[PDB]
Amino acid sequence: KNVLYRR
Amino acid sequence: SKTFIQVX
Repeated sequence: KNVLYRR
Repeated sequence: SKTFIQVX
């Protein structure tokens, strides 16, 4: 939810 | 609190 990933 | 985890 608040954990967003960046490739 | 948003965390932006970098994957590769």
